Amino acid sequence: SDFVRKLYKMLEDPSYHSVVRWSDDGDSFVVLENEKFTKTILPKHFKHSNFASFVRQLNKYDFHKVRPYGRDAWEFKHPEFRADRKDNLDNIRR
Amino acid sequence: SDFVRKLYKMLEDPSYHSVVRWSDDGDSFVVLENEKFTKTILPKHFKHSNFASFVRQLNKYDFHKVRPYGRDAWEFKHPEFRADRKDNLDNIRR
DNA sequence: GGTTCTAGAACC
DNA sequence: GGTTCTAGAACC
Repeated sequence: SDFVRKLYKMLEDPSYHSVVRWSDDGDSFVVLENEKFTKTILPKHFKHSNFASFVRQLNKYDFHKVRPYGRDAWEFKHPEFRADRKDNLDNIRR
Repeated sequence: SDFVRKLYKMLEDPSYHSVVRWSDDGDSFVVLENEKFTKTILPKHFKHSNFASFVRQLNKYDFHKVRPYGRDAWEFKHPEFRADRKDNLDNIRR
């Protein structure tokens, strides 16, 4: 899955650690500081700089938001998207 | 309509001119610089600091986005929401 | 009603 | 398929 690969690789990079990273556990990820993520990182990895479209893709492939870390921190979770479970990436789709 | 009133009054204020204002015509409005609008102005007038919820309300009361001004500029339009047509505000609902 | 999360539909 | 606009549903 193209999206999941790009998502994982985005999280594989410590350059972004401050604004996008894995949750301490490693079973969810956090996006925080929408200024720099939306305007700088989204367009690096994707074809837009629009957070709502990033969110849509996450719901499209069966991520859910978690109901923190920073102030404007968004946390999403898929049961099969984890820091160590790197093989399960084509095992996530819709 | 509570939303429309608050929307109009938000646009009635030149403090915000740089980040939220009427379109030159006066028949649509522009929101631009999501940093300052979302984090500073949304919470002044509404019960959140979440742009997507602002967008939802606009679609709920029959505003549409226009397909510019700045870079991350969002423009919305209702036929009956205009700078001079201030009386038509309860004539907008859903 | 307003806010939040998720999804439909349509265009690219 | 991905992106964009709009809307459904549910909780507050």
